[PDB]
This record gives sequence, structure tokens and C-alpha cells, in this order.
Amino acid sequence: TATFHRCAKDPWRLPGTYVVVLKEETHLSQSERTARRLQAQAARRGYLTKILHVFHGLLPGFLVKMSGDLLELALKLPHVDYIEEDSSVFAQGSLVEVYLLDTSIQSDHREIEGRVMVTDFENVPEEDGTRFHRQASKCDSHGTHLAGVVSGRDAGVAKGASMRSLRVLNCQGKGTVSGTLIGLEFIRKSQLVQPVGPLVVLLPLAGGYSRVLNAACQRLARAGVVLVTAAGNFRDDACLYSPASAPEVITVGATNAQDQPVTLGTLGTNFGRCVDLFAPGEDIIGASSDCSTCFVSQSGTSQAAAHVAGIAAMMLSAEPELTLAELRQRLIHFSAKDVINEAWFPEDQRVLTPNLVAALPPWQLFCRTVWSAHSGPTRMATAIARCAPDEELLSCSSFSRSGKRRGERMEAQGGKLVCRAHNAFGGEGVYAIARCCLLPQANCSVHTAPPAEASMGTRVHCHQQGHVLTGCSSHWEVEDLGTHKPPVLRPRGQPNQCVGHREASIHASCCHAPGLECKVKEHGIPAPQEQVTVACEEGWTLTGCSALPGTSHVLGAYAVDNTCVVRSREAVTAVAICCRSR
Amino acid sequence: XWNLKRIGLLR
Amino acid sequence: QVQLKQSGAELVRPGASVKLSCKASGYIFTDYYINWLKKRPGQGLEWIARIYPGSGHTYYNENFKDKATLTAEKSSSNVYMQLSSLTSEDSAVYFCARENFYGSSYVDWYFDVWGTGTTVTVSSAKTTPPSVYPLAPGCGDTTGSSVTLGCLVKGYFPESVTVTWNSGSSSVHTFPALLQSGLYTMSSSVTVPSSTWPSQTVTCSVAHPASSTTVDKKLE
Amino acid sequence: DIVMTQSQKFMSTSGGDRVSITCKTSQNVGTAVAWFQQKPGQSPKLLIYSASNRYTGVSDRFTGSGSGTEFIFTISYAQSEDLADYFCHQYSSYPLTFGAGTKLELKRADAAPTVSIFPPSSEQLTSGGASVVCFLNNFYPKDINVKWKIDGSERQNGVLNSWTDQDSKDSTYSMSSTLTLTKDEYERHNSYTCEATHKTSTSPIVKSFNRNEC
Ligand SMILES: [Ca+2]
Repeated sequence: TATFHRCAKDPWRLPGTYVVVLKEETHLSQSERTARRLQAQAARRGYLTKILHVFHGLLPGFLVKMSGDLLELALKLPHVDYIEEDSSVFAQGSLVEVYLLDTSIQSDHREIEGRVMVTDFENVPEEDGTRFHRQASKCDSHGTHLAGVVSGRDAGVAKGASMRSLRVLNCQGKGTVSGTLIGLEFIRKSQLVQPVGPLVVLLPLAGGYSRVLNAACQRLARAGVVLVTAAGNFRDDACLYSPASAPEVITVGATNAQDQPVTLGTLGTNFGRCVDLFAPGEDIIGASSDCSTCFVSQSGTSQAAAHVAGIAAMMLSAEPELTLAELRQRLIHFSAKDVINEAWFPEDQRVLTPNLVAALPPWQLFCRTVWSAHSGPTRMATAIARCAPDEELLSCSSFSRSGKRRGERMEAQGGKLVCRAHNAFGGEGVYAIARCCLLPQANCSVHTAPPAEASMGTRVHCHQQGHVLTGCSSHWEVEDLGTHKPPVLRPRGQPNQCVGHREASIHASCCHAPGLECKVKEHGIPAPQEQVTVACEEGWTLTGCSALPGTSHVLGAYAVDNTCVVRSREAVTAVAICCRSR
Repeated sequence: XWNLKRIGLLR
Repeated sequence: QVQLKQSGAELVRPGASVKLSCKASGYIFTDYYINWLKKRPGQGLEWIARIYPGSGHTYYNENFKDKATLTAEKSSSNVYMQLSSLTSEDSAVYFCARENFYGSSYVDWYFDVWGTGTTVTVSSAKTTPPSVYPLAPGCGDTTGSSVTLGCLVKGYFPESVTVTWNSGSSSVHTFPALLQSGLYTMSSSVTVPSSTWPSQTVTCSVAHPASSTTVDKKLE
Repeated sequence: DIVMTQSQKFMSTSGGDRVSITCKTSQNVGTAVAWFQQKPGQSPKLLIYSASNRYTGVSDRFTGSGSGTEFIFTISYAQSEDLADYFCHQYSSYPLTFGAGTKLELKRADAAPTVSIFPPSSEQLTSGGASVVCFLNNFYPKDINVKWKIDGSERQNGVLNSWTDQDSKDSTYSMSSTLTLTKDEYERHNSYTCEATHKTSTSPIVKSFNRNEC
């Protein structure tokens, strides 16, 4: 069960250096011993090996320069979880400290002087070209511009922000997964030996999907740190890149002044479910390393990330005890909705890409939609959409392009609820769409009601006093080999009850919360084209979204900010539950 | 400066 | 007259299967849900699955999805549950029960009628009938109005045994069975007035349905 | 899965008139809780539904109260006819989950046993076994000691004691002590005694038989 991982993109691979990741509860003594064991064993087989660095703090492991001939030997070592081959990364009031993992910085620029501390940490790969020389260049450009966008006196977002620079990218704007890893461990170690102040980390870089890079980011995110990353500048799915694909980091895509996704020559901003929101990223004025008072116009998803890192720094200077779930939820809440022209993205990626452009703010119920990865085409294939640890799964829906679905289930998986969608017989696959919320003093629970083919017992609701229905899931409970007959809808008596087929099990989210009040909204169209919509009003927050009828006329349904969207084929009704606190 | 107006920083 | 009649006790080899039946009468069969439940000795009931006989559609507890398989037969007017690849953890008493709704709510119902249960024993051992042994007193001076007699039912397997005096004619005690080297042993006590026995004849009738046997041991 | 945590034993109140058991759920089931009675070898009997409503024909001595996560079942003026197991069950969410059951115990005036010894039957001895049965009928309290003596010498191994469940007619206990031996081991002794020591007497009740007699 000790696995080897390498970058999917061959030209970004760096064979010869490997991150050996050990099992969770491994002390520094065991990491050193395991690295020494590998050195000795390699020496016995006649190979020189260099232990570049030993990881302690963020995750247990070590960095080793060795021939790939010795991999098979290293996989057999004791305590090894996995070995990942190194690969390259590329450049793309209270006191809040903002860490920046990027190039060098011109710290004496008027735009950022006195607000930027150069940490002395430096870990970069050597430049390509036998005769490459920086000459008059100080390799400050990218980092200086970004430090300016985050906190520059005149052109910055958070003009009251302390910054800390780590050099993780060389003159050519190239870094490695291993150098970033060391940079993150430096930050964790700083945080351990330094304050209980709010930390923001800006990762304006991207590489191919990396298991260890995402693991280290998750561990920093769970330690309280707020990670903001660039989505990537490859006009591709950001789930194929790291730290972009890490679910805990805030992944920012780029938009221009005409609310269009940014184009960078033949490529452009990355997209998909792993992007959290978009931010201004084309023709961005910021500090230039050319002179101490110069400005320059740069474009890309690092520019976009730096706006969000600035916004996060301002929100944190006001509310320093704010958690990462609260911060992410607040970011999504204050952004401009439906402004971006989705035409530029691939058609199958549009649904999955948020239509959100960051903005500053000008107790409360916050929700956000979380799409799963597509399931396999197997008939018993499932998609799983998970919320962040501090959030509540308030509803769960599913969507298939073919429309062949068994429905979905809100079930516990490791003590937390997840939204698990199920593919049907003959179906291509499905997505699970969770609705993750931050509800003040919630005691929420899901209750499963069985299929109701009898004349009574059909109404499913939160029968408990003080508990209110926030969302319904429906899962088709007829075996695939069974005689298929057209589904029958459960009659409608009360307004606040789950809508569903008599042949389906119903999962009902019931919340008991101090000022929580929750209502239902419907909207039907007889013969619609493409879709049906019903939206909550100002003040109300969408918590559930369901379609009516089933597979026959529907592809699925999903939340789009505070709009419930049902996708039809060529009496479709969108049922929404709107919810609010105090 | 459009970007700073877009995020609602400048009028 | 609304009632659920369940099939007799069962002994099956590990890895084999049983098909338990629950016969319904006194009401419209197709109109009510029938549930199946497992009762282990120490534990509380475990819900296995439900079935609407009108359509034959089932809904199982995820933990019994592979073991259990519900089915209904409208002609026969009975519901079946087939358990497969049985182990010793499946040795339990199985109950079928009817859900009766009184409202539109999914919580406006109750288990109004049940069956008496079916004991399932999963064991390599073979079905052995009991040996019925009369317990009559010998020599003595009588004291009091009554005399006590008995039946000793020994060496039988599985647990299913019924002892009845004459043919339902107090004061009777039935002692729980105990395992004695793989086989069950149990005794029954009856008390009659001195006036009757030994002038009258007292007979204990033992019935072990698992081996389809009935014995009438005459006390004298 | 909702977890039902039922009382281990009935807790008394008002000098034994009211006796009760509590049932606690891991999550809020509202009022979706029913209580059943179950006499051994009989089908469960629905008593209370929806936390407090009595099913038709259920005595007014049975009551249910509570909501959310704590529910109490109570019997007023409990009789011998009420000796059975009582379990709760939630029906707020599938899978339906149940409480373990709680057996009802009732106090009663003390009663001495009716001891009666029996020698092995000829039918058994021809099959090579010898079970000497002793019945200790209708006694209260349940606590009792049975001592077997073979030719005056106490016997330890080969004795099986089996209590009945407290009686539904008179709230008493009954018990059967069975000394089982091989036909050979039995043939070697002549006097088998059975001495019952109970709270109703300082001197134990003694019943015996001698194979030589008659
Ligand atoms: Ca309610």
C-alpha cells in the first residue's frame, strides 16, 4: 500500500529528487532514522544518496536526491505512506500578516516600503541555460507587482497589511514542489514559535496535480492559516493543478474589465469546480521593479489571487478571530453574481465554474454550492460532495447530462454528512451538488423517510417542534432488475414538505437553530426549453433545490447562488427552500 | 485603476 | 381476526439459506407494509426490511441488504424473507409485523399486529428428537391436598419444545431449557389434587416441531 | 443511526404504585416513539404510540410522556399480569431502532418453596442415564440455595439449576435442580437428598428418597 506518484505532465517532471511521505504519527526521530536507513541501504547497493531536507511540522517525511533505480527499495522502507517525484511550479484596526511565496521583491519601492519584510528564506531551482545570467535584472518583477496588488500605498487593496516574502521562484519564474513544501513548513514553524495573529498565505503559482502539495496545504488550512492560490493560466480544468485543486485553499480565477474570463495569448484563466471565485486579473496596475516609484500593468491568475489575498487581509484586520469557513463564505457572499460571460469556457465546464467576481464587504445564514467530481460510468458509480469541517450539509442534489440518475443521499461518512449522488443503469455518470452552510447555533440532523406506495404516510417533514426543513434528497429505491413502471409523485398537502416519488426514500435535513425561519418557493413552466428557475428574495438564503417531475423530463437541479435551477429536456417545476436567521 | 473600482474600493 | 401466522422453527448449516414465511389474514394483503425484524437473545430488535405486497417493492436496512431478500405472493397471501450465507450471528428469532398508517405523515403509523416469531438456529449439529421421561413420586405418607408430578424432556436439538399436561388441563410450571453437552434439556412440573392422581391418569404431551415429533408419556 | 438507550431496571415511586423506565435517543425524534410489551414466547404488544397515546384496549394504567430525546414509560398499580419485557422504539428515521428491553420485577410477601424430589425413570436408566430432579415451586424472594447429598455426602459437579421467570399469576419464582449422572455412577449409591435453604426458615426444607425403600 506504499504508492509512487509523479506529475501527469511529463515536461514538468524532475526525476532524481523525491519527497518520501511517512505515516501520520511519525516523530522526527523516525523520519531521520528512515532517511538514514535509505542512505545506508543505497550505499550497500553502491549508490550515493543526499538527504536534502527532513520534514517535521507540516508532514512527516524527507527530501532525497537519489537515482530512480532505488525507488523500489525506498517503497519497501518502514513507515512510508507514499513517494512523490519532484516537479516544477510556475509563476502565474488589527495587524494581519500576509506571506508571499514567489520571486524576490524590491522591498524599498515607495508602493510597499515599511510594509514588506524579506524573510531570508530562499529555495529555488537553478536556471535553464548553461550561459544564463540575470545581469542587471534583480529577479524582483513578479513578486513586487503582487506585493503591490496586495498592499501597495496607492494601487493596493489592503493598504494596512504587513507582508513577509519567501523566495520560491527563480529569475525564470520557476520553482519546485519540494521548495514550496519547505516554504510552507517554514510558515507553519514560524506560526508555532510566533503569534496568534491572522495569517494569509498567497501562492501565486501552479504545477501539475501534486498529492503532497495538496496534503501540506490541507494541514496548514486546518492549522488556521488562510491559503489563497492562483487557479492557473492554462485555459484548463484547475483540478489538474496544485495547489489549485486543494479543496481548503481559496482558488481564484481571472476576469477582465468587461467581465470576461482573461485570455493570455492562446491560453487564459483556468476554470471548473476547483475554482472558488474570480477576481480582476487583466491589465492590473502595480509596483514595477524598474524604479522605486514605477508602475506596470500585469495579467494572470496570480494578479487575481493577490486581490483576494488583499480582501481576506482587510476582512481579517476588522474581525481577526474569523475562521477560514467564515472567510470563504463571506468572500462568496459579497462577490458580484452572474456578471461573467460563461461562453468563453468549455460547455461542459460552465455549470461547474462559479459565476462570482470578488468584492469587498460594504447574525447571518451563509450557504455555498459544492459540486463533486463526476462519477464513473459504472452503474453502481457514485459522486461524493463534501463540506468544510465547520459547515452544515443543509441539502443535496444531483445532475447528469443524459439525465439517467437514481437520485441522491445525505449520509454520514466519517462522522460528517456528505452528499452522495448515484449513477443509474445505462447512465454515463453523475455529479453530487451539496449546499454547505454556516448557521449560527445549529443542531441539524437528517431523517430518512421510506418509500410510500400506501395511500397514507406520504408526507415527509420536520415533525419535531422547533426543527425546520432546510433540504430534501430523493433516492430511487427500485432494483435495476425489477419491473420498471413510471414513477408516481407523493401528493401535496402542506407547503413545507419534501416533494418526491412514492417509490423513493426521502432524506430530510431538519435544523434547530435560534432565529431560523425557512420557506418554500415553486415555479413551473409547461414545456420549457433548457431550464426552469425560482430565486429567493433579498435577505433570504437558498438552502435546498429540487426538480419535479423525475428523469422523464429532467436532467437534474442545482443551486446557483440564491437561484434554484432545474435543467429540463426538449410541467417542469423548480422547488426551492429559502432560509434566514434572526 | 478599474480593478480597485470593481472590488468596490474606489468610486 | 387480523393476524400474521409465521412458519415453524429452523435448523440450517453455516453457509446455507432459509426462507421464512409470514402468512397474513383478516385484512387486505396488498394494502399494508410488512416488516421483518431480528431479535437476538441479549440485544434489542433490529429492523431488517419492509415490503409493500401490492407492488412487491422492498426497502432494506443497509446492514441486511446482502443477507436478506423480501418477496410477496398475493395468491398465497404471504410475505417471505430469504436469508443467505448464514453464520452463527444470524441465529436469532425473526418477527414479521404490519405497519398501520392513520395519517398523511410519514410518522402517522404503528406496528399494530405481529407474528409470534420463528427461531432460526445456524449450526453444524443435526436435528435430534427428545426423550420424554416421566417424573412420578414413589412411597410415602401424603401431606397436603395436592401431589406434584413431572416430565423430563432430554437430549433434543434445536431449542423448539412444547409440553402440555393432559391437553391444556394448572397448576403447571415449565422450566427454561439448558444446554447439556450440545443438546437441550428441559422439565415440566404439574400439581394435581391427591383425590385425582394416582386414581386418575395424568399424561404429559411433548411436541418438538423442528423434528416433527409428538410424544404422550403416561404417568404411572 | 439513532441510538436507543433504555433503563436497566424499573425505578419505583409513590410506594410502588408508579414504576417507570426512561428511553433516550441520540438525536431529536420529536414524538415518534412507541412502547411495546412482550411476554416470553408471545408477539410484541403495542401499548403507547406517538410518545403518549394509548393503542385501543390498552389499560389506562399504562402511560407515556416526553418529547425530543427523553421519553418515560410508566405503569400505575402494576400487577403480576404485567410481568413482561418492555421496549421503546423510534420511528423518526429509518433504519428503525429499538431499546434493549427492561424486565419488570415486582415485590411480594415472602413465600417458602414446595420442594419435591424424583428418582430416575426406568425408561431413562435403560438408555444409560440417571437424572434426579428436584422442583422448588412458588417461592419468593428469588434468592435460594439448593444442596444435593448422595449417601449423606454433598455433591458439587453435574448439577443444572433453571429458574422460571417471575410468575404472571402470583409474582413468585419456581426452580428445577437436576443432578445428572451416568447409570453406573447412580447404581453405586442408594440415598439421594435435596436440601433447599430459603429466607422463610432457618432450617432448610429437605426431601429425599432411598432406592431400597419399596
Ligand atoms: Ca417542526
